Amino acid sequence: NLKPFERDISTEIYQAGNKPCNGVAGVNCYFPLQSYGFRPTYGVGHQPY
Amino acid sequence: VADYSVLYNFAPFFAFKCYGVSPTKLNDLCFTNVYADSFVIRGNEVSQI
Repeated sequence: NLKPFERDISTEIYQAGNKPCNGVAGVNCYFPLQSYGFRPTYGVGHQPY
Repeated sequence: VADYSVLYNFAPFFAFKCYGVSPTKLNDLCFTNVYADSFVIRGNEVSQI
C-alpha cells in the first residue's frame, strides 16, 4: 500500500500469479500502468477533470 | 474450505483471468457461496465470453 503524500514513479512488471515471468508478462503478469479510455462519447464521470 | 492453492498446480497453462475481484489473495477471503461453470469453447473465443 502507498504511504500518505508519497509519489511513486517506478513502474515494473507486476506478477499476478505463481508463474514467474521476468519480463515475459502474459497470464498472471500484468503491467500496472494502464491508460484511460478517453472517448468524447463517454459521459459524465468518464470525461477529464 | 475453498482452497485455490491447488488451482495454480493442476491447470495453470492457458489462462487464469479473474474478473471483478482480485486475481490473487482470495484464499484468505471469506464469502457466502461459490458457483462452478464448466464448458468446452474454442481457444480464440475465450475473450468473446
